[PDB]
Order: sequence, then structure tokens, then C-alpha cells
Amino acid sequence: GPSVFLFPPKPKDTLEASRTPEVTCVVVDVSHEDPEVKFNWYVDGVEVHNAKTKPREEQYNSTYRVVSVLTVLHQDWLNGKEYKCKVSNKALPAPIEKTISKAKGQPREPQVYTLPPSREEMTKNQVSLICLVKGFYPSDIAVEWESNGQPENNYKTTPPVLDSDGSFFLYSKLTVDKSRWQQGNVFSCSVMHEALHNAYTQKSLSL
Amino acid sequence: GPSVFLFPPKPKDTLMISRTPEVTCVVVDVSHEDPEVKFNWYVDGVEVHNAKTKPREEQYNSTYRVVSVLTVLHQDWLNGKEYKCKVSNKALPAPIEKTISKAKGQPREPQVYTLPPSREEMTKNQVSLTCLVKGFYPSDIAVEWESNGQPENNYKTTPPVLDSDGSFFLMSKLTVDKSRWQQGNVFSCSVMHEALHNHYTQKSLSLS
Amino acid sequence: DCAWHLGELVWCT
Ligand SMILES: *[C@@H]1O[C@H](CO[C@@H]2O[C@@H](C)[C@@H](O)[C@@H](O)[C@@H]2O)[C@@H](O[C@@H]2O[C@H](CO)[C@@H](O[C@@H]3O[C@H](CO[C@H]4O[C@H](CO)[C@@H](O)[C@H](O)[C@@H]4O[C@@H]4O[C@H](CO)[C@@H](O[C@@H]5O[C@H](CO)[C@H](O)[C@H](O)[C@H]5O)[C@H](O)[C@H]4NC(C)=O)[C@@H](O)[C@H](O[C@H]4O[C@H](CO)[C@@H](O)[C@H](O)[C@@H]4O)[C@@H]3O)[C@H](O)[C@H]2NC(C)=O)[C@H](O)[C@H]1NC(C)=O
Ligand SMILES: *[C@@H]1O[C@H](CO[C@@H]2O[C@@H](C)[C@@H](O)[C@@H](O)[C@@H]2O)[C@@H](O[C@@H]2O[C@H](CO)[C@@H](O[C@@H]3O[C@H](CO[C@H]4O[C@H](CO)[C@@H](O)[C@H](O)[C@@H]4O[C@@H]4O[C@H](CO)[C@@H](O[C@@H]5O[C@H](CO)[C@H](O)[C@H](O)[C@H]5O)[C@H](O)[C@H]4NC(C)=O)[C@@H](O)[C@H](O[C@H]4O[C@H](CO)[C@@H](O)[C@H](O)[C@@H]4O)[C@@H]3O)[C@H](O)[C@H]2NC(C)=O)[C@H](O)[C@H]1NC(C)=O
Repeated sequence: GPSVFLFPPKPKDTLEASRTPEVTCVVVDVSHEDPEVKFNWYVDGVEVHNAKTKPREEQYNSTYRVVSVLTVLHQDWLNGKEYKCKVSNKALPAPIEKTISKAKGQPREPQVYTLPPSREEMTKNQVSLICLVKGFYPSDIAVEWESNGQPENNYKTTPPVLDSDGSFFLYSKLTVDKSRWQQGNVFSCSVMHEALHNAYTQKSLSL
Repeated sequence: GPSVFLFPPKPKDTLMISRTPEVTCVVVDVSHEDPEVKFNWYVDGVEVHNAKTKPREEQYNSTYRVVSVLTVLHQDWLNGKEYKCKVSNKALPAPIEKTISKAKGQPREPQVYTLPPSREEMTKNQVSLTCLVKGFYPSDIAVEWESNGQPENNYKTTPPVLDSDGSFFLMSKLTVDKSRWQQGNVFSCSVMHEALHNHYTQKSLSLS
Repeated sequence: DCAWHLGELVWCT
């Protein structure tokens, strides 16, 4: 039989009132002999009719990938409403149902602490600049770096770990050339999370 | 039918000369009618025999769980030797084979750097002391915290992240009550990894 | 030299 996967919107999409955040019902292993798929969406048990079906795609392994996308209001998902996709198809005993939402539980405001490079490192070509993000719930977040109104893109960020107070924490690490750092430059850490003032905050760092 | 799962030694065991590293070849979904198994273990194509069968566990979903452990030398493993388990059972038209080994790739010394809390964390009740390990290959590592010869257990560590030079990096963080950080106390960050002198380095952190 | 961990021997080259 065919299989279903329901994904959340990207965190950034929910936290910027500029973008359009969307939920995605994904159906793989759809047969050639019967590829027709009824979707029904409900937002808290209440049916809705404005989901939109993506172009059918042949995966080249006797199966189709069939997608249905549903647009959500920022507040709607933020206030943890429950989104549900019932999938139906002749080659399936009963319809399959799945649900998702925001991770339940009190939201907590993240603390953002920038950490400068250790003197021991100062003998190298490049230096590591750190952004400590702890104390946030839930774990949905986005992290960026910038300098002089310019996006610096040479950073990696850890996935959130579960801390022992029930919260989450992670680290972003921007690597730059020693020279640049010595020359007194300002590098910034951008954090977007529901529990911040205006779902956005920014720390910065310099010698 | 039966299924095979082959797990590597703990990073610690391969690194502490005084520990005993071992591969573990687990066999799940094993039937009552033919519970019997044969294990043949091979090191770099060549057979070995000092295998051992840990006692048979009944699974309570009607299947048995039979497991084979092979002891292995520290240096064999760390030199990237390959360990193959082969499993044969009456309910299995062909024997199953599985190989493991240390991830292939030139080894790289980790750079370890400790990091005091932000002038900004200082207000809050509890503070975060950070250990950064960067520039290491391969990803098999252990990080431990301590003070005055004694283990501190309120730390947490990130899974190793792949860097853009092909090495790995992680951050380990420990939370202490503020006053303790104030009280002149000295904390240590212990890193065990192969490309290190004696597979061990340590780094301290304190107020100034 | 030799390295010790919690007074347990780690390694000697
Ligand atoms: C034929 O092949 C197909 C396709 O496979 C591909 O092509 C073939 C030819 C091969 O080359 C493969 O290597 C290719 O993958 C097979 O389809 C696969 O089936 C799998 C199971 O049958 C299924 O596995 C499940 O995947 C989950 C994760 O899915 C992620 O990530 C994977 C890989 O990381 C990726 O393949 C998926 O597409 C998906 O990626 C996410 O997409 C969503 C929605 O598109 C994104 O969210 C949206 O993003 C948009 C932006 O466009 C927007 O912002 C929206 O707001 C937002 O909603 C999201 O960002 C993407 N994330 C990432 C990281 O990329 C697993 O988690 C899951 O496991 C879980 O479930 C189980 C519980 O029951 C547990 O086992 C498990 O622990 C987990 O809990 C599954 O493993 C594959 O996804 C699927 N591949 C694809 C491409 O769909 C097919 O089965 C095969 N048929 C046959 C007969 O052989
Ligand atoms: C009847 O039940 C059994 C038993 O299962 C348990 O009870 C049932 C009822 C459920 O409650 C389960 O939740 C319980 O596990 C079923 O057996 C299960 O079969 C699964 C497949 O059929 C199999 O899946 C694989 O899991 C791998 C991870 O294994 C880990 O982690 C799980 C939980 O996360 C844990 O339960 C396992 O015991 C195992 O733990 C590891 O043990 C190793 C080796 O012993 C440890 O390493 C050694 O440690 C010793 C000292 O302890 C020493 O230090 C040595 O140096 C060292 O070698 C190690 O610490 C533990 N490892 C980890 C990681 O924690 C997955 O990795 C694997 O993924 C692979 O395959 C997947 C798809 O097949 C892919 O997604 C992926 O790409 C991988 O290729 C498997 O999915 C379960 O492990 C197995 N559970 C157990 C306990 O054996 C059985 O199926 C069922 N029967 C029937 C008919 O349904």
C-alpha cells in the first residue's frame, strides 16, 4: 500500500509575517494502476477546502509522489491549532489519517550570548565566533549572522539539544579570517523565535 | 525472517588502553523452531575464532535475541581494520553478512578551546561554561567535565557537526550555580580522541 | 609520557 508523511512549515516562514507558511501532506508509494488520491484537511476537526495540489511526479520506481499543500495563518499555527490530512485511495483498506501542530507546552524566551575567540585560537588563520542560544521553548528557531548590513554565510549551527530544565539550546559558529577580527569588525547573530520581542533579536561581537 | 545488526566499540573503550573494546553482532526476530545460529567472524578477510555468545534473550514478541561479541585490539581498530560478521540460520536461504570499521579518512587533531560565560549571563542565576572542539577527524570522541579531580555532571554535548574542511566540531556546555563560578573554582574539560597525544587532552577554565 | 583520567590510565606512547 501507499504511505503518508505530513510536515510542518519552516520556522522562519512562521516567524516572518512577510512569508507564507505552509503545511505539507506527502504521499509516496502511489501505484500506476490507481494514482487517484482524495485529500480532506481539518483544522481542529473542522474541515477546510483551500488546500492546493502540487504537480504529480514520477519517482521512477513503479510509484508516484502525490502532494497536497495547505496554507496557514501565522497566529493559527502559533496558537497551536491541530492540522490533519486524511488520505484516501482505492488501493488502501481504510483512509490514512495524520496530524501535526506546534510542540505543546509553555513557550520560553531564548537567551542569546555571543562568545569571542579564545586567545589560544588567536595563532591560527581563522577564528571561531560563537552564538550561544539557550533557554528557549519550543525548539522551532532560525539563526543567522551578519556584518555591516551584509550576510556572512560561512557558519554552521548545531541542531537543538534538550537541556535539563526542559528547554533547548544550540550553538552557531561563524568562522572568519583572523585579520578581519583584529581590525575591530562587528559581527552579528540573528535569532528568530516566537518567544522574542517581535519574534526577532540580535546580538553583536567585536574586539 | 531473522535480521542482523553490527555495532562498533564505544569510543572510550578504543581510546582507554585500560578498557576492553568489542564489536557486537546482534540477531533479532529469531524463531522458536530453529533458534540455532552460526557465527563466523573475519578480520580483514581472515577468519578469527575467539568469538563469544552472550546468553540468549527471549523477546516477549515470541522472537529470540542471540548476540555475538568479538573482542578486538585497540590498535587494530584504530588502524581501520574491517570486521565482518556472517550469520547463518535454517530460516534464512542465504547467510547474511555485515561489515563495520572506523570511518575511512586521515585522522585530525582536535583543537580544544574553553570559553567563559557572557558578561550578560552574569545577571542570571546559573552560568554556562563552554568547551569547543573543532578540526577533528574522525567523529569518534568523548568529552567529560570535572573540578578538583571530581566529575561534574550538569553538562550537555552537541552531536558532532560536519565542518566545511571535512572535519568535525561540537560544543559541550556545563551549567553551574553562579556563586561557584565566582568562588574562584576551576573547571576542566576532558577530551579523548585518537589524533591526540596519548588520546587525551584536558583544558581548564576560571574567573580572572 | 602517560595520561590519566579520573586516576585511570588512558594512554602511553
Ligand atoms: C521510490 O522512491 C521514492 C523517492 O525516494 C527518492 O527517489 C528515489 C529514486 C531514491 O533515489 C531515493 O534515494 C530518494 O529519496 C521513495 O520515497 C521515499 O519514501 C520514504 C519512506 O517510504 C520516505 O522516508 C521518510 O522521510 C522522512 C523525512 O522526509 C524528508 O527528508 C527526506 C530525506 O531527508 C526527503 O526525501 C523528503 O522529501 C523530506 O524532505 C522534506 O520535505 C518537506 C516537504 O517537502 C519539507 O517541508 C516543507 O518545505 C517547504 C519548502 O519547499 C516549505 O517550507 C513548507 O512549509 C514545508 O512544509 C522539509 O523541509 C524537507 N526536510 C528535509 C530535511 O529535507 C523521515 O523522517 C521518515 O521517517 C519517519 O517516519 C517513521 C515513522 O513511521 C520512522 O521510520 C522514522 O524514524 C521517522 O519518524 C521517512 O523515513 C522518503 O521521504 C521518500 N522520499 C521522498 C523524496 O519523498 C519511495 O518509497 C520509493 N518507492 C519504492 C516502491 O521503492
Ligand atoms: C521484537 O522486539 C524486538 C526487541 O525490540 C525491543 O522491544 C520491542 C518490543 C520494542 O519495544 C523495541 O522498541 C525494543 O527495541 C525487536 O528488535 C528490534 O528490531 C529492530 C528492527 O527489527 C532493530 O532496529 C534497529 O535499531 C538500531 C539501533 O539499535 C540500538 O537502539 C535501540 C533503541 O534505539 C536499542 O533498543 C537497541 O538495543 C540498540 O542498542 C544498541 O546496542 C548496541 C549493541 O548491543 C550497543 O553497542 C554496544 O554496547 C556494549 C555494551 O552495552 C559495548 O559498549 C559495545 O562496545 C557496543 O558494541 C549500543 O550502545 C546501542 N546502540 C545505540 C545506537 O544506542 C538502528 O541503528 C537500526 O537502524 C538500521 O536499520 C534501519 C532500517 O532497518 C535504518 O533506519 C538505518 O539506516 C540502519 O541501517 C535498526 O533500525 C532494533 O534495534 C531491535 N531492538 C532491540 C532491543 O534489539 C524485534 O524486531 C521484534 N520482533 C518482531 C517480529 O517484530
